[PDB]
Amino acid sequence: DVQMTQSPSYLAASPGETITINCRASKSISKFLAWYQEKPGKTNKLLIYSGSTLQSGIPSRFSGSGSGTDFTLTISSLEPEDFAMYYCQQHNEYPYTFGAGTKLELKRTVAAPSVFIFPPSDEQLKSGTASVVCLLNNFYPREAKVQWKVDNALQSGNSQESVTEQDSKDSTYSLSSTLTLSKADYEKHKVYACEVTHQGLSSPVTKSFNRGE
Amino acid sequence: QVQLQQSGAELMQPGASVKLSCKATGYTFAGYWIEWVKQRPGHGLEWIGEILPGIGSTNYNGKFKGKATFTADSSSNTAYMELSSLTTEDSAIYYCARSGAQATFAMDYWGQGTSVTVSGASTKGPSVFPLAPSSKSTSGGTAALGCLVKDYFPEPVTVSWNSGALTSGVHTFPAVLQSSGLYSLSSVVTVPSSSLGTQTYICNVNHKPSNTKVDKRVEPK
Amino acid sequence: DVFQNETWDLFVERSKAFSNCYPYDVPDYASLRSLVASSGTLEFITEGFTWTGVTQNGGSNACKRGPGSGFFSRLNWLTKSGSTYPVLNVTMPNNDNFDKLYIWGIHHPSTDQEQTSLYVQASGRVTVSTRRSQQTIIPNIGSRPWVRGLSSRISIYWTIVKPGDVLVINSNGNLIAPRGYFKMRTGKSSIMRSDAPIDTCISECITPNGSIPNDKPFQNVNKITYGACPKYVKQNTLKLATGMR
Amino acid sequence: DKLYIWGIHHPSTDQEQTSLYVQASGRVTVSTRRSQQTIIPNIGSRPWVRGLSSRISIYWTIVKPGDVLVINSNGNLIAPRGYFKMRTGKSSIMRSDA
Ligand SMILES: *[C@@H]1O[C@H](CO)[C@@H](O)[C@H](O)[C@H]1NC(C)=O
Repeated sequence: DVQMTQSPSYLAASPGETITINCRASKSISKFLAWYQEKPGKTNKLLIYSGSTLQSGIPSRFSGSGSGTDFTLTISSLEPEDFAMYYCQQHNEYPYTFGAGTKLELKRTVAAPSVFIFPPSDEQLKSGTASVVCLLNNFYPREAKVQWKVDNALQSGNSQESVTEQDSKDSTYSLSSTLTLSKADYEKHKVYACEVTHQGLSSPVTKSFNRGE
Repeated sequence: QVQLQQSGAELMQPGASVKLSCKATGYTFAGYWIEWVKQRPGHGLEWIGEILPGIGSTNYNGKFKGKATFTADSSSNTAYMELSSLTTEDSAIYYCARSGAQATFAMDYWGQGTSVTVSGASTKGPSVFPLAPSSKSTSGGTAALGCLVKDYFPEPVTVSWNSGALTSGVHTFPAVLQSSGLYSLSSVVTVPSSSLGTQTYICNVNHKPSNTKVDKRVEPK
Repeated sequence: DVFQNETWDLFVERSKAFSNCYPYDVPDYASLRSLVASSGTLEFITEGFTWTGVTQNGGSNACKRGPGSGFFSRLNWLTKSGSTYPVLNVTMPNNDNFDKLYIWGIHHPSTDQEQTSLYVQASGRVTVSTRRSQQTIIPNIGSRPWVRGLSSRISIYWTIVKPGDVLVINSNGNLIAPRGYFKMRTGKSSIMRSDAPIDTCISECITPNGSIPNDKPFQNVNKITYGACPKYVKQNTLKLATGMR
Repeated sequence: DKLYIWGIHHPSTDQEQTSLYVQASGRVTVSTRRSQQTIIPNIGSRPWVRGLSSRISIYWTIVKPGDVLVINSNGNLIAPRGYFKMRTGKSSIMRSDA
């Protein structure tokens, strides 16, 4: 069973440049590696096979290299369409195994989030449970991190976080997180705060809200 | 002109069995391998197995030895995979792919991917709630205003703002599966701060599998 | 499979007998049938063939061993590895004190694409040899009549290895390898085609028409005989004078 | 029973083979449910006979009732035009100048 690692798990690039994506196998697979493209809305596509042979119909800007345990795929002169997901697969040893894949983005610039916090409306609280929501919008990179405090008391475990599907239209992202509590504790707890940190920011950003506003 | 087209999505209870299908057109179906691959978030592509339909030669990955069972009908050029004793871990997309010596057994064509969702949750319409802007400060140039859909199964829930009249800055975060077995989802828009005093923003949502229609308004405070 | 390791002094084949696995043809079917019947046993000893770089235990839809696909239990359908089918060069010496009967075969795919799919090479080749003898089979890629859902075939061949001799199997595709050898024997065993039922009784003679007494010196029942049978003659009757005029 | 008489052509030269049949090498397969025969043409020069260095190798197949004949070829096929109705009886053959 040949396990693999495809690197980097995250590739940030811009159209027109040339890049390489690495794939490594647990043990030797001779020359038999293939590179596939996955993009939403249609079928996955075979780019390269046997390590270095170009599949028919694929533009020549895709070209593979390597052998044994080390393989690479060169993508040259990035078209805007080339910004998709890519996988490497061995077909030497029988139980075909795929790499975890890589995400390729476009228009690689920096931008800071807009950080907001919302209360659970009264129709949430009549359920007997309070669920606070924290939001981050239009940010890049995707290294955002979220944090909660109630009456300046730190919280964890009782909360969760989630992210958008990475945008291809603008390649800026958003994040939504939730914290759950009892209505009884919600009534007495007045302050809620959500803090965050972002790669593009120099200081943590904390927002807070109180009853009656 | 060659393609593989698979069955539609499936919603299975735990302990059941489902037969995914894959029709092939544009070539001699009996001669090429049909290879079944599993994909799900984080884990990525995972090769289930393959079958040579003409011979019926089946060959499985060890991890799916008892889980899967390939079959082929050459008259309709249709391969089948019978996933048996479904569990929550089987919720995933499954691809059928063409393989042969032409591409040195690299999968040169793929199906569109049939999605399977395994869950004991019963069908349920969402609860739709507002997310008010200007929690503390009244005006901050533009603020986000949201609508939260919760406690619904199965996916999807189709959302729009102001009956589709509002589209600038609209972002809908794909759903999250909670420990309760029900889905949750957030939708949000960016609106001018002043408009809060003279404009009403309303989220329209349809939970189609039960046709649960909900209109819910949102405002500061 | 109920006949595994069975032994007989007379194997009785029924006209209703049928084959329900991969369609196969035995070049010189009569020779193999006769020598196996004369051997008198199906005693099969598995051997540790080291098939390197290939997929063992292949199967087909036509040959349903259990809930799904299967294959002949005494044959091993070798199939390509992930993307390669090396030149198998295995060997097996006969250090024992008896002849070893190896049953192997060559696969005949229906189409060129099927051949390339099962075996990376466009054309296969099987060679099975001993110190003196050798056999080489070239698979033929062509469509045969639909039998149990298949247009392909398997051609069955056999090799006999004497003590001290060594078997060598060299193949580049289309090899239906053996899983071992059948222990050959010499004796009174034979085979017969008969639809007659079998009963608990004594008889030194057997014919397809059934057991017959052997007190008389001649018989007109059948020319096919087993045991201490009377000699066959065309005459229906022959009265011998056990008295006087 | 149906008796089909067919054959495989053996050209004298590779160019002749390619001229008669586009493929560089031929192949004939004639099979029934049980039996099968495959012939690979051999391209080589034989002794001059009636102006020809090529040959035809004649083969026969017998098809029982309910059985089906299949002929699969990619070149060098001397096909049959039909079948000879087989019979069982007292017929025989003899060499004699009398
Ligand atoms: C048949 O007998 C041999 C010994 O001669 C033994 O190794 C083998 O396991 C037996 N097979 C079965 C099915 O009993």
